[PDB]
Amino acid sequence: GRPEIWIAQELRRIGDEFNAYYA
Amino acid sequence: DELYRQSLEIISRYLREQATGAKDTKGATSRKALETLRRVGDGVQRNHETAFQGMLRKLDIKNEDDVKSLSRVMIHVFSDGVTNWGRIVTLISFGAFVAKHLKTINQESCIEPLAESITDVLVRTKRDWLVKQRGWDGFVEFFHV
Ligand code: NA
Ligand SMILES: [Zn+2]
Ligand SMILES: [Zn+2]
Ligand SMILES: [Zn+2]
Repeated sequence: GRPEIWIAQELRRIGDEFNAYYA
Repeated sequence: DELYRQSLEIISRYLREQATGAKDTKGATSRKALETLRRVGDGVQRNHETAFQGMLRKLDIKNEDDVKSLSRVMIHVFSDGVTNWGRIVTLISFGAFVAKHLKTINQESCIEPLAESITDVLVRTKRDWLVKQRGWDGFVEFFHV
């Protein structure tokens, strides 16, 4: 990071949201 | 290594068709995996356009070969110890978003280094997780509607 930490946080947020949506 | 080969094919085809805007011609699971990826990969990019633009800006990718920071990002994503298909598809979809932007700056860019970078994190770091669920069948079934 800090840019790389922020990108990762964002991708994880969307990914878990998208997982939750289909799970 | 059929799993790696299959995974690279699916991911490359998606990234390439996203970047060029045209589909490729010429297994059954790979076809269905690609159809699923089109549907759900396009879906994740929706509502998240602003976030993807923001991430792309911060990534600051200099050229088609500049994949080290993206690889580091993807390893970091999984570093909480959690693995699921929503994260994986989001990583691939962001890869597509990046491949698109590479084509805009240089039309003859190979999307292949990016696709290899993603396939590598996926297959090498989640090998046994993928094998256990018959690979892409896990993906197909998870996103089955
Ligand atoms: Na190159
Ligand atoms: Zn955010
Ligand atoms: Zn193993
Ligand atoms: Zn199945």
